[PDB]
Amino acid sequence: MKEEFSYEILEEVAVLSENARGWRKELNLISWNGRPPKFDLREWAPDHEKMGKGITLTNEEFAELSKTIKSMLE
Amino acid sequence: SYEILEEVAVLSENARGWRKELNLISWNGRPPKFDLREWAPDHEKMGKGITLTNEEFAELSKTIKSMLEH
Repeated sequence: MKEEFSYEILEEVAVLSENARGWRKELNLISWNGRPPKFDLREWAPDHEKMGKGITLTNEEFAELSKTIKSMLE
Repeated sequence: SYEILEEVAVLSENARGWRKELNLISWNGRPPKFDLREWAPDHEKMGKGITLTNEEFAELSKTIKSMLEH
């Protein structure tokens, strides 16, 4: 509970923050239910037992986010 | 309630007009935060998205930095 999340999370890419209850805002690469993998930015309970609110990035959005973050860093 | 202080980038585009955008947003007049979210045309309506603190956005930029190489 949930070993389902463990299967869907393909790569844990970044932990952005953690709160006093152990929840973390995370960038992960995720396949929801066998769908094409996507980057996912979202709050997760301590052992990924439950997810909170967040957003998925299609690969086109993630490249645009990435081109932006790069040029916006020199 | 909220104010968009800068529109930093549009990541994606709807057929129905909606865009996924990275913006700087001040909530209730507090210092702005980066915000990744879906917006209807003209920002007429706010959709689903997520706010990032300064520390969260810094870690994200560093991570993305690595994935390039730096």
